[PDB]
Amino acid sequence: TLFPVLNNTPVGKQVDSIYESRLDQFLSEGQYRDFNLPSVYDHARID
Amino acid sequence: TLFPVLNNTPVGKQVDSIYESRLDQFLSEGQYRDFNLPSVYDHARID
Amino acid sequence: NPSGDVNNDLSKGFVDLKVYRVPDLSRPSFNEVVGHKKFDETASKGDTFGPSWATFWFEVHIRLPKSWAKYEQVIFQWNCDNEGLVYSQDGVPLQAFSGSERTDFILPDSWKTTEDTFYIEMACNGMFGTGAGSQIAPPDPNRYFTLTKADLVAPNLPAMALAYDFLLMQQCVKQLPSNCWQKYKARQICNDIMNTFHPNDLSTINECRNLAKAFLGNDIDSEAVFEKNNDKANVFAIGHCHIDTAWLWPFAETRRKIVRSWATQMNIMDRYPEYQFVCSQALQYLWLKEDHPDVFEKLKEYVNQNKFIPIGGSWVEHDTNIPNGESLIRQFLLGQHFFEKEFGVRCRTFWLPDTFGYSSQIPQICRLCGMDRFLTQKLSWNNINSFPTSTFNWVALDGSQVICHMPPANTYTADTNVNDVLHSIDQHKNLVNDQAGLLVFGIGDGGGGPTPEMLEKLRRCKGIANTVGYLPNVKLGNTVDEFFDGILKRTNAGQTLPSWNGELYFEFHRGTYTTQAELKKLMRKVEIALHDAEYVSTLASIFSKDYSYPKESLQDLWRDTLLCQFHDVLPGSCIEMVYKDAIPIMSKVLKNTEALLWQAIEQLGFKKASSSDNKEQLCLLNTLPWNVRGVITETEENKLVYFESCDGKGILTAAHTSLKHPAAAYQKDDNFILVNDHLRVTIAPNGLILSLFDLHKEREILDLKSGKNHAGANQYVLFEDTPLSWQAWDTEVFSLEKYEVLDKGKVSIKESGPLRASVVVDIPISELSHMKATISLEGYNDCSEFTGVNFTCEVDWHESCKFLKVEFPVDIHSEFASYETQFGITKRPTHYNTSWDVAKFEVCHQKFADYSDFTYGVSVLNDCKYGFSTHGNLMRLSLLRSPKQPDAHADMGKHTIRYAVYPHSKPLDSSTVRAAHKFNSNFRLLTRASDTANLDIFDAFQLVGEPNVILSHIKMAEKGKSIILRVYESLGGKSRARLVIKSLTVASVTKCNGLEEDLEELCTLKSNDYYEVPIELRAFEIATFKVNLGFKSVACNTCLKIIRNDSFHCTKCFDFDVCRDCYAKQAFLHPCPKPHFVLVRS
Amino acid sequence: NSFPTSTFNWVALDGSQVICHMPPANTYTADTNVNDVLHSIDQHKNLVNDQAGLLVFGIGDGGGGPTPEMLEKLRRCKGIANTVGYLPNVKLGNTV
Amino acid sequence: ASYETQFGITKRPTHYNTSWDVAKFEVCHQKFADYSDFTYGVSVLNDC
Amino acid sequence: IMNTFHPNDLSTINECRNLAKAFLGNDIDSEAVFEKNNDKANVFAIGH
Ligand SMILES: [Zn+2]
Ligand SMILES: [Zn+2]
Ligand SMILES: [Zn+2]
Repeated sequence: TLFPVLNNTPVGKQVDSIYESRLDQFLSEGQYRDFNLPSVYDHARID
Repeated sequence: TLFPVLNNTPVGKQVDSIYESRLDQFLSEGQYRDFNLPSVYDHARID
Repeated sequence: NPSGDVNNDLSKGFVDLKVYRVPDLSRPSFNEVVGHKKFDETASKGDTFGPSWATFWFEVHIRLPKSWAKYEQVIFQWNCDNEGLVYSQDGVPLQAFSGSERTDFILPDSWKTTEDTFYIEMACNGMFGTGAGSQIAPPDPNRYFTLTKADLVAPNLPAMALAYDFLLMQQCVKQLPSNCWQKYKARQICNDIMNTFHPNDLSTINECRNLAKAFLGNDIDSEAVFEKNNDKANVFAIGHCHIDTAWLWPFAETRRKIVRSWATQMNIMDRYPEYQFVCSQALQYLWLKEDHPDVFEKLKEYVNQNKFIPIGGSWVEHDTNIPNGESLIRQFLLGQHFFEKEFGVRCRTFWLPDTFGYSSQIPQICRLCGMDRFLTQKLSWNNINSFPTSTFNWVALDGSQVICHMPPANTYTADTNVNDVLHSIDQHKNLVNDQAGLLVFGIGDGGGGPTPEMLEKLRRCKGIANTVGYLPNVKLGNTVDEFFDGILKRTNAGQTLPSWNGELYFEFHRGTYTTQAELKKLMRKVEIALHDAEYVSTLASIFSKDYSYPKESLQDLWRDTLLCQFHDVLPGSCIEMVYKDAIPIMSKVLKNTEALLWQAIEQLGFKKASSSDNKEQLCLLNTLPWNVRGVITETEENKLVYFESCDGKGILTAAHTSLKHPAAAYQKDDNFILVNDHLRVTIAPNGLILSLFDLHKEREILDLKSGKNHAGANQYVLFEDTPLSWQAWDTEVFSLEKYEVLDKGKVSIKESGPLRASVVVDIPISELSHMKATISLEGYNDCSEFTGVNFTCEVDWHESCKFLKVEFPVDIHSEFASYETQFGITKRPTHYNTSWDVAKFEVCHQKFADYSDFTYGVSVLNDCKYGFSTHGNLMRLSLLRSPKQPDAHADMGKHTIRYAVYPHSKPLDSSTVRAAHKFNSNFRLLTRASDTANLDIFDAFQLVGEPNVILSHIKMAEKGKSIILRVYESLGGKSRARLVIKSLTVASVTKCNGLEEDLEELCTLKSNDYYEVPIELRAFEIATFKVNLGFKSVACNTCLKIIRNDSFHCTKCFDFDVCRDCYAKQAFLHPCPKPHFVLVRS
Repeated sequence: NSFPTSTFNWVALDGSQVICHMPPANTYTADTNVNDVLHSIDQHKNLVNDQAGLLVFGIGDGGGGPTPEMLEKLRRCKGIANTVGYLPNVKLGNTV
Repeated sequence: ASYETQFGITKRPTHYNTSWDVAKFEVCHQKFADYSDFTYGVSVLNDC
Repeated sequence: IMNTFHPNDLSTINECRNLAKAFLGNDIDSEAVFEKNNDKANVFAIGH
């Protein structure tokens, strides 16, 4: 079987509001822009 | 002061549903009739 | 019509009923009635039959009119508002009847042409007994039932198909959201069906069905609906019939309910090829096999066809709070052995949808007994906190985990309406982790399972999902184990599921810890007696050449014991007749266990004391796996004798010397003092313990200054119980707000002697209710034989809706209390902070409840009680309840309650555990039968090492002649010990599982005369060791070892891999009746 | 007063009738978000008569119409409806 | 687990059972955090 | 009122009524209740 006998790593049930509002920062161009998708939109813009 | 320093008697917050449905048996003429108000309605009914 | 209405014409058919009435309330079998009794009295529609629980047999002779040569289906309708069970002429059960919910019996196309007869075994009780006004009210013994239908029918099949179509569409109209377009599509189609149907034109039925096809699709008429979109199902439907082995009916009625449910389900399986049905309890299979062997043969064929899936793996669907740990292991051992013997199946899902609470070590016992899945729905009855998740990992105290699912539609008796199918996915509580719900449909809580109407509705729900696609994709042809396989596959073997660590607390039915006190006391006594009997039987079979281990007698005793642990009998929520059955068979188990133990003892060279031999040669049997250095026991009616043992632990000999630390009872300024070397107990003339002073640590233990209790410990309080709905099941949190303190007692000195000092309190509970409390202190030689202040209450209990408890304020400050539960400790809060803690106002414990701070603690030991409450320095033991609703005389009568207050100068440690075991022990007076065979072999199996490791059980293996030793860590730390096997030649010692299948081989040393296998246990581990005597990331699903070499993977399922050694052993049974194993390398 | 229907027959004084539809998502400048696609069918006012809604998307009230982003979102809404099937089945290649 | 706090010990859960325990994924302690079973334990001491 | 009432003690009835006075006032036993705030009634009751 793949189901381990021993569980020493508790997993919490996800809080709905926290994990739903986490979704907003993947495409946000705000404070965490450098760690999320908008940082790789461009391929070296020139102006 | 009357407020005691030490509290060794925890008091729980009352569950709304349980304590609201407890209210129904004070005037109920059912299983607990003998322990509640309907037991003392009469003063020796005669028939 | 009867045949008397048709004499001139041999063409218009009839129904003739001859009724035979069983004289007593007995339940004769088919062969004891048909062919022997006379069916003479004639019955007709409108007749009335029998008092409650009465049995009537009907010979039904039918003649179909020849105008019914057409009408490809002919129905016999039977509606007497009670139980059915059509019997064929050859005695074959064919079809059950249950009031109006199940009335039709399809004539089997073989005796429609021939004017044939059959039989109906009517039982004069409802699906849930009689009831007397309410379902759970005490049975009405004078109920009478009226026959309202005994008709032959030739149903219009297209009309009934249209009725099912319209019912599903109308439910979609009523249930779907008001902005859902499928709701209005359904309403539009239903309206056209009404505008189209004319009762005078039968083709309108067919065009109405064609109209409904726009909503249900074209495949609803067969099992082809489920073959579409069958790869992304969200709801998995499985048929189920929960038959309570005894809830509101005797065991004898359960025997008939089993057969009439399963024969019905088997004929339904014949008609519906996609339908699958799970039933759990192995004892019910055994009962069917005893009563109807041919039905059992047919059943095992169905099990082979993967219809009729046996599940659960336990003997009965038992309570998991009250029985001790060995009882839970025995449930699994007996159930799994029965299922492996009768079928080729080993259950992998623990099925327990109706048990009141789940103890913290159930996942470990499940993993030890081969089950890694858990199904349950009872936690939906939590009336304070909704359980956070529907699918999760449930982790035991030791860390062992099962994967648990709670069917989101909070029932195991669903109806397959669109609301049930919808709720099976949309009230799933942790849908972000998995989007699969189990739909458990049928009629249960004691009775007969799903109807063909429910399968039609399921087919139409699937068709709706296929066609207009708002209902969930529902799958019908999958087993419960395949459902769990899907969950494990989607969740990375369950790694992403939320965890729950410890006990699953049921915030309901707490009064079940205390109600039926006699049965619970008997259960504990019987468990301890069975342990002792198996221990001495193992010793006698090992050391006596002419004694065979009584496997058969022990198996019978365990079957009865495990039967009484059923999740409604043991918690104390049955009608009075159930206990009029259960208490005598429990007493018989106790008596026969004692007889077995005495046979083994006689084989070992001893005999019962017989009260004629002189005291100096009296011995005492210990059976605890450690030296109880001294025991004080009565020999005559009032003579106390001290038995000591210096080295050998099994046998204690009567002591000559006086005690080093005698106990004394004297008087003071109207106060009574029970004094020891260790404790000073100051008892008011009221009977309240004014002071409990530890003499070594010169500290008071009580703290009467803070808290609500200011007048003594051991305070008896009578609370007004009056629960909300279920009197025998429930106690409410508001029950503590209204009470009477029993403080009118009188104290007298019962004894003051050196062995045991003791006072007697005579407490008037009320009129009609009295109690006599004895408070005793024992002297000792060593502090390890002390059990604290002992209390024996003799209660004449005749109260109504009262709850007698005893309180001890204890000068301990801690945020948690330790409660001994099966194979370990559960920690419960003492503070009521959140609603989770508010819900735990009364909790279940096995034999002690400990309340300790860093420097001191107080344990309350008991020998018959299971309800405790520790909240803020107040320890309260629940003593007696007086419920009335299922049983009007539940606990009325005499009760002996023993409990001890054991103060100790540290946090909870092994001294409390040993004191609780000793407090619960039955030390038996023995006499050497001779002096040539009086050897003390009672130390053959010892456990030496950390005292928190308990050798809890010694047994002989079911299969061979090996000895099974159950060992467990009791206090929660990784510990080291050694098994010492002294007077024996040990071929080998292996670590095995709960089913006694070898897991690994252990290194056994060889000392001067013993063997000394060193063992290491994890924090709360339950280990099993098999001693064979004589001279001689994929893990295997039998031995839970990582498979490094080639493995064997079962293709029939998803997560069963066996190693090469276990494959050669043929140890690969699992929920696959016909397993196919492919070889896997590397 | 909310108008009773989304799809109806509008009859003149003389009795001449046209068939009128009012896009249930109450705009002609929708954005093709999942809310617009959902509302195009689920706030239809007489769904018992017909279960078809028109989604009129673009930027208007004087200006320039739909953007390619809206067409990408429409394709993904259709894909969601095809795959997990809660969003309505949306069609793009049909004329009014 | 036992966390030293001002003038004593606060016990926090280690299991994430309910949302109360889920909320305590990081906790405050003064100078040591202790994780002990019945027979053994490990303290993590710190100075900042 | 429930915690106070005992069917074996009839004075508990009177003290339960005294407890209820905190919610119903003191005039409910006669027609004097209607003589208070009787100028701004919102509901007018008539038997029928
Ligand atoms: Zn049940
Ligand atoms: Zn398999
Ligand atoms: Zn193996």
